[PDB]
Amino acid sequence: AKGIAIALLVILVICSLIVTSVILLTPAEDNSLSQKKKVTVEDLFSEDFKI
Amino acid sequence: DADTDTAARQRVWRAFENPHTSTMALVFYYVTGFFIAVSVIANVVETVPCGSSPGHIKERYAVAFFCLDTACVMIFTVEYLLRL
Repeated sequence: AKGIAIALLVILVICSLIVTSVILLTPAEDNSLSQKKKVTVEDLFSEDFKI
Repeated sequence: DADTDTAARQRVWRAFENPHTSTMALVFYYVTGFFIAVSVIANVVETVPCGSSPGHIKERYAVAFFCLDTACVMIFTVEYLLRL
């Protein structure tokens, strides 16, 4: 009974770990690009903004 | 009074369809019930906006759930195949 419960614990931890590995490997991208840089006072006074 | 009486590779079938006979049959029974439960819970928590809706278009929408069903489905198949 309780040893059978230990068997449940073992099989469930095995399946949980393998599916956790699956969900760690599937998101190949797992990344995105956000918005660009806004304009501040330093940007106006940055050398790059010189004409 | 005389309906049924408890009486090989087919032998585990009696263990399989009477899971309260052997430890392996009982553990497989309980774990496949847990798999059914986790699959339906995966479906319902897929339907919730926090999981599979554009709650934050600015940024979550996990497509990992697309795996959770399939594996579970395959798992179920084997016991069905077992009964085959």
